[PDB]
Amino acid sequence: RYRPGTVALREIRRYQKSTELLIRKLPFQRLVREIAQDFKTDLRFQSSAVMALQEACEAYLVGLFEDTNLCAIHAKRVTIMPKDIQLARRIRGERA
Amino acid sequence: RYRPGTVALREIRRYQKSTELLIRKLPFQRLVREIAQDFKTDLRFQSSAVMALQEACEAYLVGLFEDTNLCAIHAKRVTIMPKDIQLARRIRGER
Amino acid sequence: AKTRSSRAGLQFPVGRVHRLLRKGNYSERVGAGAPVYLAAVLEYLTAEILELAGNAARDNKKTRIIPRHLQLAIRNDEELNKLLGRVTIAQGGVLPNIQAVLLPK
Amino acid sequence: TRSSRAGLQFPVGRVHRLLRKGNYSERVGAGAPVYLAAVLEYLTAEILELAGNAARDNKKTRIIPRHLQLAIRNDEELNKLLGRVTIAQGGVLPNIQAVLLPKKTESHHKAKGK
Amino acid sequence: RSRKESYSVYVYKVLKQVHPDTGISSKAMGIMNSFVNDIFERIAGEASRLAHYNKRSTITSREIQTAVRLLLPGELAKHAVSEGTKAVTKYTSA
Amino acid sequence: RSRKESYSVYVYKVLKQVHPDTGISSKAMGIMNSFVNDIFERIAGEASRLAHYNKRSTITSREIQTAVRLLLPGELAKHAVSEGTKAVTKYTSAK
Amino acid sequence: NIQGITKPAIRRLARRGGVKRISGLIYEETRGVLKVFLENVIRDAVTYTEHAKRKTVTAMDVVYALKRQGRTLYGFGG
Amino acid sequence: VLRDNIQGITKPAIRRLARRGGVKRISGLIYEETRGVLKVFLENVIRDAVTYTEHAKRKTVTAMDVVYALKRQGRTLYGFGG
DNA sequence: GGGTTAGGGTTAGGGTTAGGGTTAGGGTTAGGGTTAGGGTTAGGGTTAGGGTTAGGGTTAGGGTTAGGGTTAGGGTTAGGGTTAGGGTTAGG
DNA sequence: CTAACCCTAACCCTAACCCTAACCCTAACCCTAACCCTAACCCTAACCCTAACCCTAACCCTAACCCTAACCCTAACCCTAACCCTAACCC
Repeated sequence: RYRPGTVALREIRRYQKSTELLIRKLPFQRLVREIAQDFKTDLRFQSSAVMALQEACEAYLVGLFEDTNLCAIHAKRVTIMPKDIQLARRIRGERA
Repeated sequence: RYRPGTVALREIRRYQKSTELLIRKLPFQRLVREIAQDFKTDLRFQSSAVMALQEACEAYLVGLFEDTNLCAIHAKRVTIMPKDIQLARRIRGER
Repeated sequence: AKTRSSRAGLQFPVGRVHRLLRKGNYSERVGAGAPVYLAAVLEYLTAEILELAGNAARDNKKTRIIPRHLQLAIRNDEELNKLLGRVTIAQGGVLPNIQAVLLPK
Repeated sequence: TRSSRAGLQFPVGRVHRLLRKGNYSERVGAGAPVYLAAVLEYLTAEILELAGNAARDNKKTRIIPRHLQLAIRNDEELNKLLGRVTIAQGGVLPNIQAVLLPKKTESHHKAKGK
Repeated sequence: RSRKESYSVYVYKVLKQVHPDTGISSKAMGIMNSFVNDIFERIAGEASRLAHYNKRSTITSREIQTAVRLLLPGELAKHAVSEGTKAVTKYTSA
Repeated sequence: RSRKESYSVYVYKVLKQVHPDTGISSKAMGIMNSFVNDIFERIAGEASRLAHYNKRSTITSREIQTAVRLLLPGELAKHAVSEGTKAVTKYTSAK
Repeated sequence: NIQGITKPAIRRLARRGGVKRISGLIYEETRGVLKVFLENVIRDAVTYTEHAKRKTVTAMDVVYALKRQGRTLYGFGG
Repeated sequence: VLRDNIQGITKPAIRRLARRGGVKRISGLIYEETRGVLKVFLENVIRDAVTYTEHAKRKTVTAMDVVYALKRQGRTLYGFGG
C-alpha cells in the first residue's frame, strides 16, 4: 500500500536503466505488412528490416514523448494533452 | 484617443503588407565588422554580403518570433517571456 | 531537325544539362535520355511556377512578377510549401494570418 | 607500407582507392588521404578512450552500445558532432526534471479534515 | 571578361509560351535561376547516390525518374513522370 | 563468396594501443564502422564541394584540412589539424 | 492491425520517455503519428526496392531510406 | 577599436520585427535574449565565412562564399548572388 | 529595512521485497590452421598546377546636412496571477 | 480503491505598450594614393603507364582462460516523519 504519484519514479528508473524492447514482434510485423500491402502486394520482409523500423519508431516515439513532457513541464502541467502533441508537431517542423 | 490592445493589429497589418527593411545599415555593418575583427583582422565586405547576412538574420528573427508567439498562444498568454524563447531554442534543436 | 528542342518538343536546353552533368563528376557515364527527362521535369516545374506567379499577379492587380508574388504563390500552395520548406526568399514577405486569440474580442 | 612511414595505423591506400572509385574529384592527392587517415585515427582514439572510461565507470571490461551512447551523450562536443544520430540498443539518460519530483507533504497526507 | 550561364532566355520563352501578356524582373529571374540550379544539383546528387548504391557506372532515365518520384510528392511527381515519358517517346520516335 | 570492407582489425589495433586490457563486441564494431563510413562520406562530399567551388580539378591536403575545420567544432578541430600536420611532416621527412 | 499497439505498450513508452501522466486521446494521436510515419517509410522503402529491381525489402534499403529522410541508424545493417 | 556595436539594435527595431512576426506583446528581457541569439548566429556565420575565404585564398568575403556558408549551415537563400 | 506568516527541502526512524552478492555449464570469442587477392611500390614524360610583373577599371572607403524617429516622461486598465474545495478522474 | 493532481472560478499589483516633443547621428556621393588580382614563358620535380615477386592478410584449427545469466545466501539506498537557515514580502 503506497500513495499515488510516488511509485512512478521507480518504474521510470527501471524502464530507463533497461535497454530492452517494449513493442512486440508479431503485431508489429502484421501492421507493417498490412501497410505495405496498400501500395504493392506480394511483399516480403527479412525480419531485420522490421526490427530496424521498430527501433526507429521507438526512438522517434521516445523523442516525441520527451519533447511533449518538456513542453508540458514548461506549461505548468504534469499531464499531457492532445494540444501538447499538436504544438510539438507544429514547432518541430514535421507537418503543420 | 483610442483604447489599448486595439491599434496593434493595424500596425501589424501595415508591417506585414510591406516588404521593406527594418534594421539599419551602418550600425549593422559596424557590428559585423567588429565581430569579424575578433577572428582575423584586416577584413573587408562588399556590402552585398552584409545585406545578405542582414536578410538572413531578419528571416531567422521572424521565424523565431513566430514560433515564440505560437508557443505563448498555446500556453494561454498573449505576452512572451524569456522562458518561452528558451523553450523555443530547446525544441527547435538549435542548442 | 538540328536541335533537340525541335525533336523533343521542349524549350529547355539538353546539351547544357548534359555538359553540366559531365563536368560535375557525378557519374562515369551520363546518358542521353536522362538529360531530356530532367529538362522536361524542369520545364514542367517552371511552367507551374510561372502559372502560379501570373495568377498571383492577376489577383494583386499587377502585370509583372515581383518577389512578393512568388513568395505568396509559394506559401499558398501546399505542395510548393512542402517542396520548398526551408527556403528564404529575399524581399519576399510573410502571410498576414492573424491567430484567433490575437483579436480585439 | 605507409603505416611505418607516417606513424599511423589506419590504411591510406584503402581511403585513396575509395576516393578514386567514388568519383568525388578528377585527381585525388596523396597527402590528403594521409590527413584523413590521421583525423579518423584521432577520432577513433578519442571515441575508444571515452568508451573505455564509461566501461570502467560502469564496472565492465567490454564495450557495449550502452557505454558508447553514454559517452556520446555525456560529451558536449560529441553531442554536437553527432546530433541526429540514433544508436540501436543504446539507451537514454535518466535526467529527471526538477518539477517531476515527489515534492513534499502538504497537509500531512493532503487531508484538511484531520 | 568571362561568361556566365544565366538561365534567362529559356525562362522568358516559357513565360511567353504560357502567358505572353506578362513579364519578369531581374530579381525574379535570379530566384528562378537559383531554384533551377538547386533542383539540378539535388537531381544530380540523387542520381549519383543511386548509381553508387546499385553498383553501376552508367546513368539511364530510370535513375532520374526514381529521383523525381522520391523528391516530388505525389501529384507533381506523377505529372512530371508522365511528361518525361511523353518527351522520351517523342524523342525516340523522331 | 564476396568480400566486404569491415573496418575491424585497425579498430582493434587502436583499442589495444590505447587500452590493451579492454575489448570490443560485434555491435560496437559495426557502430564504429558505420560512424567511420559516415565521416569519410561527409569528408569526401565536402572536398568535392570545395573542389567544385574553387574551380579546381585536383585535391590537396588543404581541402580536407578546411573540411575538418568546418565539420569539427573547435578544440577537436585544432587537435585533428595539429595531428594531421604532424603526420604530414613525418611522412614528408621520411620517404 | 492499427489497434495492435496496446495501452500498456504506450504506457511503458511514456514512462521510458519521462512522462508521469497520460491523458486519453494521446494514445490515438501517437497511433496516428506512428501510422503516418510507417506509411511514409514503407513507401520510401518500396520505391527503393522497385529501383533496385527487387521485391523483398532488405536492411540496406532501410538504412538508405532512413538516411534520405534525415535520421541515421547505427548498429542494424552496415 | 570598434565597441558599443552590440547595442546597435535599437528597441524600435525589435518592436517592428515582433510586430511583423505577429507578436502583440513584448516583455523586457526579450530584447536582450534576441540580441544575444543574433550575436551568436552572426558569430557562427562570420566564422564560417572567414574559413571559406581562407580556403579560397582571399580576404574580402564575397556573396558566393556567403551563399555557400548558408547552404552548409542548412538555410538556403535565393535572390542575393547566384 | 521588519510586521509574522505561508512556503522550501529534509533527515530520525520505520519499512521488506530490490539492491548487495551469486553461480555453472556450455554460450561466447581469440590465438591457431592457408593461400590468393588486393596493399604497396619500381621502371618510363606529362599536363594540371605553382612563381612573378604590371596594369587596370574598378570599389571599399575620408567626408556633407537636414527630419523621423526618437526615447522623454507619465497613466491606468487590462491582461497577467492567486486559489475553494467540487466532484472527479485518472493512478496502482 | 486509494490522495494529488488539477483546471477555472473567488480574488490580485508591479510590470508595461502608446506616446509627442528640446533631441544631433548617418547615407548619396568624392576623389585618391596605395595595392591585390591575372596574363606569356622559365623550368622542374613529382606522380601516372605500368612490372616484380613479394611479405602479408582472410576463413578457419581445437582448444584456450577469463566473456554469458543465474544459483544460494547476506544485509543496507530510497521512504517517510521532525526540523533549521534562507531568502520572500509587505511595515
